[PDB]
Amino acid sequence: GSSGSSGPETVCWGHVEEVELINDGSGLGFGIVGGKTSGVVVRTIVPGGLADRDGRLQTGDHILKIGGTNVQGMTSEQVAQVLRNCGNSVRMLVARDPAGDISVTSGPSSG
Repeated sequence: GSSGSSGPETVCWGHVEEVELINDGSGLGFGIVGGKTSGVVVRTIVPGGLADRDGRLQTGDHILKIGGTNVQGMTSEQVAQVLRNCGNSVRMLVARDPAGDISVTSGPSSG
């Protein structure tokens, strides 16, 4: 680890990509939601903002860590304060296409 000590997290996933967002006064541009009992999720990502423009982070992205923080295990409510403290530049580990994922199917007023 660059600073003090740190180690990478390898978990059964299909697509692991790191997203680095820099608060430009406006904000990250994405909400969080404590879906799973371990980790945080992205409720939504403000359109044409910071995350959107970048085109790196995607909605409902299982957040593994935050700027080197152990969130996986705590409640989002506690993470909300972590993002702020983290500072201007934030680096969270988002992953998608998890082993045995659930396929989404549409059906407006069907059946």
